[PDB]
Amino acid sequence: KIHPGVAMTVVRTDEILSENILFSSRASTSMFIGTPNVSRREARVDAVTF
Amino acid sequence: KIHPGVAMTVVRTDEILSENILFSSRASTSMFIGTPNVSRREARVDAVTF
Repeated sequence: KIHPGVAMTVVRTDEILSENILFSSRASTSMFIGTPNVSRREARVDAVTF
Repeated sequence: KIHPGVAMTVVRTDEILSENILFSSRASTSMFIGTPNVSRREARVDAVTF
């Protein structure tokens, strides 16, 4: 327990799982939502996948 | 052509084409015929394989 001639300043990161709050004012963005396309992918005899 | 100390027991399995007869009484198995369905498998540029 002899103190050396230097001084150490120990640095560490700390990962913290926080819980944010999101505000967004009335009519902030504007969405142009279109009618979706449907495409029959799996032409199976057991079950069809659209 | 002098006998060794042992003998042998030669085992062959011999196949036979046999014409069979199958009896099966009426209402043996009940069936459910599903409707047949088509689907393309190998859609080659030369010829589509259904």
